[PDB]
Amino acid sequence: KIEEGKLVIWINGDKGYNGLAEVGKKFEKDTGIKVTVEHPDKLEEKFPQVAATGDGPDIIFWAHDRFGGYAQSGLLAEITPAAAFQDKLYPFTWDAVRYNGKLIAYPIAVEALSLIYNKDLLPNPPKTWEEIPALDKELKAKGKSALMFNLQEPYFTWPLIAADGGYAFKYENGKYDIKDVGVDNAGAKAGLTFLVDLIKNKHMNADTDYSIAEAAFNKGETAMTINGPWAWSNIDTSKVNYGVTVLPTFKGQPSKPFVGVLSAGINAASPNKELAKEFLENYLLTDEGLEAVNKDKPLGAVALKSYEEELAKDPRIAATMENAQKGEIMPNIPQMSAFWYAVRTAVINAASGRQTVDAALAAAQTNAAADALKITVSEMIRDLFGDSDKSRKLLESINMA
Ligand SMILES: OC[C@H]1O[C@H](O[C@H]2[C@H](O)[C@@H](O)[C@@H](O)O[C@@H]2CO)[C@H](O)[C@@H](O)[C@@H]1O
Repeated sequence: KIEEGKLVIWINGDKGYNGLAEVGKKFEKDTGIKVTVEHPDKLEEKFPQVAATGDGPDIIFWAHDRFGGYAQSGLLAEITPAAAFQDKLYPFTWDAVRYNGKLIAYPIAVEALSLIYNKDLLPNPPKTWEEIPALDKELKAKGKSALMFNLQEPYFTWPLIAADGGYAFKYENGKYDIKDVGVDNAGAKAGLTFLVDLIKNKHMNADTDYSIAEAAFNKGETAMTINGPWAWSNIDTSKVNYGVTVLPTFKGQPSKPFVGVLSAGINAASPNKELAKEFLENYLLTDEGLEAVNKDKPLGAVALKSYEEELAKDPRIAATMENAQKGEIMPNIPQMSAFWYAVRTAVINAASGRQTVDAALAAAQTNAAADALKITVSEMIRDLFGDSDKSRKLLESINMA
């Protein structure tokens, strides 16, 4: 199903995929082995669908939060870096791609959202979310807006929902409690309410997506946006005079973005596991490898110590790491995809006025908790009854669409 003797790589469309394809060319030049980089739509859903039938790319790139799930489903090969190779990347990046004791991906870079602002429209960007309504009125009088960011992906609204107490799964004593979901508590509700009120009072539009936000910021129509490192080179080319800074506070609490570690996994179905490791260890995770990708779209703070040090003085990366330190590294547990699906629905339904904030988050809490538990009890049934028809029939009924 997967062709032997070449490498197929999937990476998200906002990432430096042409830069990655140049690393693939260097590899073709040395080894004679061809490398095709693709950025399919809805990658993180596509990968488990094809990989489950034994198909898909040799290498999958995504933030580490989806990897525990892919690993629980048997879609990923355990990786085999030697100790010398492991020494080249920071310890906390290895930790993010460790699942049940096993390394399940190669860490590439640490990403967090920051506030991005146009210095010509707004020399002094707001410290607090609460100042945005008055700032938007001032800017509307000049034919501009205060803030636009992607409202269709809950990743972008999460920092605000988390500011006053929203959380995915409660983390204590080194473990996530999968029954303790923080999606409908008073702090989550307050943050989503603030966002919905911005929409109701006409300071933002519920339909705003990634491309709408990026164009408007890059063409100077809005004074602020919320985005990651991968967005910066488009802003460089647009010549807007921008700064990257700390997210505004909400109720005097820091915004708490969920932090991702962009990682590369090897497909368990892949007949090229050795070729894949040669590429990632010896071509991509080198100074020259990461530079080709970073020069395409910035990676953030990369996992490779040698090249991290080279980019450490960039104020935009310092701001990134200042926001990351206020937030938290996402869990990689298999229950994360349940969390994200439930919160996506809540934000879109609350924003568009289809449900109240209270109803939207009540149902997201219920759905997230129920789906997490279905993941949990599935693994338990397999431990009890093995890989068997009995356990297959229990699981089909338990996870019934
Ligand atoms: O919106 C939920 C979504 O958040 C994160 O996805 C990010 C990704 O980590 C970033 O690299 C960037 O590309 O934007 C994505 C959001 O559009 C989680 O990694 C992802 O699993 C989750 O569904």
